[PDB]
Amino acid sequence: AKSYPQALHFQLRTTKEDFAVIQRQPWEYLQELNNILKTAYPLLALSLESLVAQINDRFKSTTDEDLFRLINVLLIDGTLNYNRLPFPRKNPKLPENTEKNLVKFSTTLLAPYIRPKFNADFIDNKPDYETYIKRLRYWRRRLENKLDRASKKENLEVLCPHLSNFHHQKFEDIEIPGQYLLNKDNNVHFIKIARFLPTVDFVRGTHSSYRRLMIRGHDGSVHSFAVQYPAVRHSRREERMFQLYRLFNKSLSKNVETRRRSIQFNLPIAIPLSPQVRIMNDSVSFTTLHEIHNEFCKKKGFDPDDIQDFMADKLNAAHDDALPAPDMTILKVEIFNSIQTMFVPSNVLKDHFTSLFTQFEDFWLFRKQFASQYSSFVFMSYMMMINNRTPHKIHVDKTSGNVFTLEMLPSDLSLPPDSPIFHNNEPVPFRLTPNIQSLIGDSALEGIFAVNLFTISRALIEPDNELNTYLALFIRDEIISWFSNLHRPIIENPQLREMVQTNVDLIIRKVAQLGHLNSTPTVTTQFILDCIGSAVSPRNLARTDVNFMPWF
Amino acid sequence: HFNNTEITVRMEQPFLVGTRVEDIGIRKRFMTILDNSLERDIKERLYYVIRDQNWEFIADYPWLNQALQLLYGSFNREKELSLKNIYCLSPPSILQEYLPENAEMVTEVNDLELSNFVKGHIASMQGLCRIISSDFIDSLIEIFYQDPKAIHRAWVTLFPQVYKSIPKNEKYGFVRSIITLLSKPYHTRQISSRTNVINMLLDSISKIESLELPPHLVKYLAISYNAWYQSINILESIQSNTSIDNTKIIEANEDALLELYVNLQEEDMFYGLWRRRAKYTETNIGLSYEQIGLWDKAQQLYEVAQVKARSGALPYSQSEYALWEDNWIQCAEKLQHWDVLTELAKHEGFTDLLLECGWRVADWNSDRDALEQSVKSVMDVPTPRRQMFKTFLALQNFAESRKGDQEVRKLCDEGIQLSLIKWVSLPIRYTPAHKWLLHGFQQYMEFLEATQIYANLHTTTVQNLDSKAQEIKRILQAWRDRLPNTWDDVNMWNDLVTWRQHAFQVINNAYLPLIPALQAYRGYHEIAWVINRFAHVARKHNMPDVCISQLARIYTLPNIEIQEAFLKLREQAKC
Amino acid sequence: FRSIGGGRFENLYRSIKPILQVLLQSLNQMILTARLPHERELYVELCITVPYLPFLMKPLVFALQQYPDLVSQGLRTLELCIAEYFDPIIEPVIDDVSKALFNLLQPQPFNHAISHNVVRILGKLGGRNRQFLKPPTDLTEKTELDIDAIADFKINGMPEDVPLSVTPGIQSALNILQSYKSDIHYRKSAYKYLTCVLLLMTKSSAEFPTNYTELLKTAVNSIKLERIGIEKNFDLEPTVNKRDYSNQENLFLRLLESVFYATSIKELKDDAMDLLNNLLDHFCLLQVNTTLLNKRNYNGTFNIDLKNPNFMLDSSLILDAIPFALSYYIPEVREVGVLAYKRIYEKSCLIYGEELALSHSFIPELAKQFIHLCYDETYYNKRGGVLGIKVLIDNVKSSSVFLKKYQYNLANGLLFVLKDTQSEAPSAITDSAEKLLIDLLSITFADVKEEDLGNKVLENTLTDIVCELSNANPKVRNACQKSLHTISNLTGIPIVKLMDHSKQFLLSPIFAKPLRALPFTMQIGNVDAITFCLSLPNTFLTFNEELFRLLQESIVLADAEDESLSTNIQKTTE
Repeated sequence: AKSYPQALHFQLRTTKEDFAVIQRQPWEYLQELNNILKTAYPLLALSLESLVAQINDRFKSTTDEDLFRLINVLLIDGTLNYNRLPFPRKNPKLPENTEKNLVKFSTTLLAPYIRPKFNADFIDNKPDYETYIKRLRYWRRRLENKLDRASKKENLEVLCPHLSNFHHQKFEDIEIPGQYLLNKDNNVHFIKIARFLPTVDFVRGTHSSYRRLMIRGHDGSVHSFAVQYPAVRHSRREERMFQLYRLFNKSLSKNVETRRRSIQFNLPIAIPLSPQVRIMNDSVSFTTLHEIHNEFCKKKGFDPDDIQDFMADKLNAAHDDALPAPDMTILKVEIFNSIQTMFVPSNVLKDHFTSLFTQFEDFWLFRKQFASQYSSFVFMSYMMMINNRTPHKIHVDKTSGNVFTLEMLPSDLSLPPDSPIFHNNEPVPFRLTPNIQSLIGDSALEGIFAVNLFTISRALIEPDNELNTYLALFIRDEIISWFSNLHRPIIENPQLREMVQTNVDLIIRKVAQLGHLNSTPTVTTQFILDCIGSAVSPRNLARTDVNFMPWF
Repeated sequence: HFNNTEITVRMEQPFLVGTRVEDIGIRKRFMTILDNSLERDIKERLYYVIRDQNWEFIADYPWLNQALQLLYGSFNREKELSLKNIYCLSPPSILQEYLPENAEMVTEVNDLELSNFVKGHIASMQGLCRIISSDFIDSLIEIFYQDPKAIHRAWVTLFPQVYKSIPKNEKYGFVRSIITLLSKPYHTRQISSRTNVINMLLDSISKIESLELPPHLVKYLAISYNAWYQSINILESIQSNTSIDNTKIIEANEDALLELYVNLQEEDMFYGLWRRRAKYTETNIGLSYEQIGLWDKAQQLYEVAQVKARSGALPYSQSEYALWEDNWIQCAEKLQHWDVLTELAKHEGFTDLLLECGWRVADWNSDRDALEQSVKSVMDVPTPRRQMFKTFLALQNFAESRKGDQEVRKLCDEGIQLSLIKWVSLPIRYTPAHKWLLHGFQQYMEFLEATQIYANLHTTTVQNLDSKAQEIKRILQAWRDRLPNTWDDVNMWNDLVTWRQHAFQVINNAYLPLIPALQAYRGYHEIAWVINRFAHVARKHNMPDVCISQLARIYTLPNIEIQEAFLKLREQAKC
Repeated sequence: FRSIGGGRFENLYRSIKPILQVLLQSLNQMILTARLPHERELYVELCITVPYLPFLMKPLVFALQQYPDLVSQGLRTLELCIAEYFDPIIEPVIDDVSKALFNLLQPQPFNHAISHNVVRILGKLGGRNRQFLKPPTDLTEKTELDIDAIADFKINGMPEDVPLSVTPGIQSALNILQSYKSDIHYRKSAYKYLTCVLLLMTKSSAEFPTNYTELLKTAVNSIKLERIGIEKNFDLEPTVNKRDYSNQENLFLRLLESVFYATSIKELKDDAMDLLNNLLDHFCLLQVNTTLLNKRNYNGTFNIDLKNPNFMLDSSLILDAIPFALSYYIPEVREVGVLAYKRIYEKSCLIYGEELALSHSFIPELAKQFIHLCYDETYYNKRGGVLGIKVLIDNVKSSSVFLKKYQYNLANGLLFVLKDTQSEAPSAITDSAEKLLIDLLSITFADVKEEDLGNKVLENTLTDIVCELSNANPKVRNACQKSLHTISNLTGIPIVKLMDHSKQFLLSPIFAKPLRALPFTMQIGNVDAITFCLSLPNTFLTFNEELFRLLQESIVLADAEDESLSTNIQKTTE
C-alpha cells in the first residue's frame, strides 16, 4: 500500500466497497489500506476515483438490453426447467415457482413502458410451456433484430465526455489495468494509458450485451477492454482459477520439452472495478463456438430452435400415446445419429475456418497452434474437475488460434461422507465433440494433443511438490466456498485441513494416471487414448445433457 | 491466313515473347492477332492453354496472363451481370410503400425544380449502370501487367469453374496433360524466388475436388520451388476423400507426405502420421518413446522390433525397416556412442561417416590427408553441412602450418551463400527448419573469427604473452555469450560443444612449444566450461547417465581453479 | 546531418535531441506520405543518423521493412549497440524487427554486402536469437479487400451461367491508382475497372418505380404528422450476419472513397465529377428512406410487431465517406469535399424543405460527424473537421433555428481542435479554428440583448468557455480570452456578467491544492488563468494571500541547484 499502490486499488476498492456494504473489524482493516493508500500518492487515488466513478456511471447500459438479457435468462433457465427433472412430461404447464418469480420480476425491469406489453403476455396464464417458450423465442428474435439496427460505433465524447478529456488531464502516468497479474519481475516496462480512443464499439452477444473501450498506450499499442455492467458474483471464482493456471506457467515454462513446443496456458486477465462491473480484454474479433453454430444454422435455413425442438418432440413422441422405452440411452443414440445425419453434419467448423482464412498456409499454422492450447485447455478442465463446457463458454482466437474460457466454476453431494466439491464429471470426461475432432486432426490429435496432455502432467508433478503448495490454499478457498454457499458454514474446525488434504491427494493422484509410464512397455499415453476413447464415443455422448450440445 | 510456305518458328519464338514488350499498342496488336484466329468453345481453348504453347518461357515472367487471355476472350455479351451475394443497399421502390396508415397522398404537384431533377436520375441510372461483361473484362487485363497478385486471385477463382465442364471420356487426358505441365514440360522453372511462381496452378488444384488422383510425385517434386504449404493441401485432402479401394494411393500419399514433413522437420505432425499409418505396435511404442526425449528405451524397443521383423507377421510396410534403422542411428547420435557406429558407417553410408568425425578426438592430424579423399568425393550436390566440413579442413590446415593458404575467407562465404539458397527454398513463415540454419550462421561467424584467433597467435610468436594477448580474454569471453538456448536439440548442442573443443585443442597443441618457458599464468583448461555446461544442459533434457559419462573428459590438465569444481560437484552431485 | 561524422562539437548537440526525437517520431507514423520519393524516408533517415534510446527502435523497423535504400544504414546502426539490458528495449517490436531481417538475406543479383551484415548480426548473437519469437500471432482473416462477390457470368462453351467471383483485382487496382510513378494508361484503365464493382452494387438500387416522382412529397409531408404505426404482424425474420456485412460495407466504402481520390488525377477529374456528383445526388433521396424508415423509434412506444425491412446497406455511409474519406493529404480533393457538401446541402435543402431540412434531413446527420472528427486523432482528420463545419456555418447562416439548437456541440468540437493538437502539426489548423469559433460565436449571439438571457445553451456555452481558461497550450487560453472579448461587444455587457454564473466553478480547482504539485502545464495554466481575472473592473479581490506567497516563493526559489521539482530531477530532463 505504500510503495506500489496501483497494484492494489482495483481490488481493494471493490472488496472494501462490498464488505463495507453488505457486511465488523474487517472493513475497519480495509479502510486503513485505502487511507494510507490515500495519504501517499493522493492524486493517484483521486485520479483512479475518476475512472472507477465515471466507468460506473456512464456505462449503465440502456433500457432495452436489460430486457434482452432478461428474456434470454428466462429462456436458458426456461428450458433448464423444461428438461431438468420436472416430470416425464405429459402435456406440461408452468409450476407456481415460475409465476411467482416473473410476477416478482416486473419490478426488476424499467418502470414505465414495458409493463402493459410484457404483463399482457404471461398474466393471461396461457403460458403452458408452448406459449411461454415460443413466445420468448419471438421476443428474443424481435429484440435481437432491434439491436441490429442500433449504432455499431458510439462516439465516446457524447457517451462519456470525461474519458475523452482524460488525457489532457495529464499527470502521474496511470498504468494500464491488467498487467500486475502476470509477473514479469522487473516492473519497469509497463505500458501507460496515453489516450482513450473515440468510437466505442457495441457487441451484440448471443446471450448478453456489452461495449468495449479501446485504449492507446504511450508505446503506440491499441488494445481494448470489454466492459460489462452485470457480472454475476461467481466471477471471483473465475478470477481465482485465473490466478491458478497462470501461476503454474512459470515453472511450466522453465521446463525443457514443454518449452520446445511452448504450450503456455493462455487464460485471460480479469480485473474488477466494482462489486458488479469488471473489465477484461475481449479484444477485437475473436468469437465463441456457439456463434459459429448460429452462423452455420442461420446460414442454412434452420435455427438452433429446431434441434431441441426436434429431440424434444421426438423424445416425448416416444413416450406419449406409445411408451416402449428400450431405455433412454439406446433411444438417445438414435436421435443423436438423427441430428448428426440430417442436421449439423460433420466437419462444419473445419468448413468454417478453411473458408475464413485466405492463403491456406495461414490456416495450417492456425491449427498447429489450436491443437496445442486446446490440449492445455483440456488439462485445465481435467484437473480440478470443473463443469460441462457449453460451446458459448469457450472462446477461440481468430488470429493465432488461442483458446480460453469464461465460466471457470469447479462444481457434488452423492457421497455425504467426504461432503465437499471436486467429485466426478458426468458422462464424458471432457469436451472432444466430433465437429472439433474433424478440425483437430486425427494426426495432430495424437502427435500434438496427446503428447501435450502427458507432457503437462509430468512437467507439473516433478519440479518439486508445487501442486501441493499451491492447491492447499487454492482448494481451501473452494472449501470455504462450499460451506458459505449454503447457509451451513459454521464448522471451521481442525477437520478443515485434512479435509483439504484428501482432495489435494485426489487431484495430485488424479493428474498421475495420465502422467507416468510405469514399468512395462506401453505405447505411451494409454490413459489418454483410453479417456479420449471414451470422450468421443457416441454411446457416451448420447447420455449427456442437451445444453452441452454433443452434436456440435 | 492459310499460306504454309513460311516456317512457323516465329509464331513461337518472338510471338509469345511479344507480351513481354512493355508497350501498349504493340502488345494489344499481338494479342488481337492471336485471339482473332483461334476457336471459341472454351473447353477446346482450355486444351490449347495446356496442349499448345510449347515455348518454355524459361525463367522470366508469369505466362498465365496470356492464359487468362486465351480463356477470357470467350465470354458472352450479357448486359446485366446480376450481383448475387451481397444483399444490396436500401431499395428506391419497395422501401417507399411502407406506410398505409395516414393518407398524406400528394396528388401530382410535380411543378418545381424537382420536375427538372427526379426524371434526370431515371434517364441517368438506366444508362449509368448498363454493365456489359466484355467491357468489365477489358479493364481488368491491365491490372495484371502492373502487378502479379491479381493473376493469382483470378486464376484460383477461374480454373475450378471452367473445369466444371470437363466431362468424362476427356478426364484422364486432361489429368495426363496437366501432369506433363506441372513437373516435366522438358523444362526446369527457376522462374523466380519466393514470389508467385507455380502456386497459381498449384493452389487451384486443391480447389478442384479431385482431378489429382494419379501422380503424387509431381505433387512432391514441386518443393525445390516455393509451395511447401500449398501442396499439403493436395496430400491431406485424400484422407478426407479416399475409400478402402486402392490403398497404395493412400500409403503413397502418407509416406511422401511424411518426407515432406521430414524436409520441414517439424516432428509433431510426423509421429502422429506414423502411428495412425503404421502396422506393427513397436513403431507406436518406439516413436512414442522418442517424442518425449527417451531415446534409450526407443533404442531398446527398436532392437525388439528387428527381431520381431522379417517373419510371418505383417510385412512392416517396407519402410518401417528404414524407420527403425534411421531412428536407430538418430537415437544413437543423441546421447553418446560416437565410437560404436563407426564401422557401420564403413560398410555402408558414405555420406554418414563425415557426420561421425567426433570420435573422442580433437587433433585429426593422424588422418589430416585421409579425410578429403572422401570430402572431395562428397561435395557433389553440396549442402552447408558438407561445405562446413570442407571449410573445416582448410580451417585446420591453416592452423597446422604457419600462414597456410588463407583460402577460407573466400571458401566460407559461398558456405554462407548455399545456406541462404536453402533459406530461400524454405517458405517465409518461421519454420523450425530455419532453426538449424540460424545455428549454421552461428558457426560461420565462428569459422572466420577462428581465422582471427590463432592467426593472431601464430603471428604472435613475439613472446609477449600474458601482457599483450588480452584478446583471448575479450573474444573468448565473447565465446561465452552465444550459448544457445537450453531447449534447442541435443544434436546441435554436442555439435557446438565438440567443435568448439576442436578450437580449444588448436589453442592447446598450437601452444606446445610455448609451454616450458614459464610453466602470469596462461594455461587455458577451459574445456571444462563446455563440459560442465553441456553436462547441465545434458541433464535438463533427459539422460542422467550421459552427463555422468560427459564428466569423463574432465580428468586432463587439472580443471579445478575458479568455479569449475563448484558446479562440477554441484551438477555431478545434484544429478 | 549528411556532412559531419567524427566531429567533436556535438557535445553541444545534446540539449535538443529528445525534443527532436519526440518531434520526429510523433509525425513519422502519420505523415502519409506524398508522391513517393523520399518522404517518410526523410524522417527515418533523420532519426537514425543523429549523434537512452527506446525511441530509435520505432523508425528503425521502417528502414528495414519498406525501404530498399535505408537498409545498410539501419543495419550499421543495428550492430553497434551490440550490453545486458538491451532485450527489454527492442522487446515490443522483435516480431517486426526479426521479421524484417528475414526478408533481406536472399541469393540473387541482390547485394552481397548487406546480407553478410545480416548473417553477422544473426551470428554475433546466437542465444539472443530465437528465444523471443513464439508461434505466430498475426494471421490474415480474409479482410477488407479480400472478400469475393460472386456475380453471374456467361462463358460461350457452357450451357448454364457459371457463377464466378467478380472482384479478383480490387487490392491490386486500388494499389495502382494511389501509386504515383505509373503510366496513365494502366491507372486510367484501373479507374475503368474499379468503379464498375461500385456500379454493380448499386445496380439493384437504380430502378425507380412507376409512380415515384410525386411520392417524395408524400414522404416529406409524412414527417409533419403524428401516430404512424403499422399493421400488427407476427412473421419471422432473417438476421444480422455481422462480419460479412462489415466486409461488404467497408468494401463499398473503399470503392467510393477511391472515386473521391480519383478526382485529383488529370484526364480523370471531369469523369469523376460526373460519376461522383451523380452518386451524391443519388445518395440524398435514400436519406428520406432513412428518415421515415427509422421514424419507428417513435410514433408510439413500442408496437414491437413491425415490418423492419430485411437488413440492407443503410446508405448512411455517406456520413462516413465525406468526413473520414476527405480528410486527405493531396488536398486538391478537399475541393471535392467542399463542392460535395455544398451539393448535398442544395439537394437536401431542395427536395425536403429549407427550415425542416435542418430538423430531419442529411445536414444534422453529417454535421454530427463533423463534430466527431474534432475529437479524433491525426491532424488530417481535424483539418477535415474545421473545414467541414466552416462549410456548415456559411450556408446555415441565415436560415437557421438549427445552429442555436446544436451550438454546444460546435463550440466543444472547435475548442477541442484547439485543446489537444501536437506542436509538430501545422499551425494553420489551430489558427483557422479559433477564428471560426469567433465567426460562429458572433452568429449565435446576435440577438441576446440583455444581461438576463442565460437560459440553457447560453449557460452551458459560457460555462464551457470560461471554465477552461487554464489547461495548457495557450492557443486555447488566448483563444478563450479572445472569444470572451469578441462576444462582449455584440450587445456588450461586462465580462464579469459573462462569468458570474461560472465564477465559482473556476477558482476552487485553483485554490484547492495550494501549488508546488501537478506539473508545469496546469501550474502556468492557473497563474495565467489569473492573468485574465484581475485585468477586468470588479471581481476577485480577497483571500489570495497564500497564492501570492507561494508563487512569489515559487520564483525566489533560485531554481538552479535546489528543489525546484517534485519527482523528476534536473539531471534527467533538460
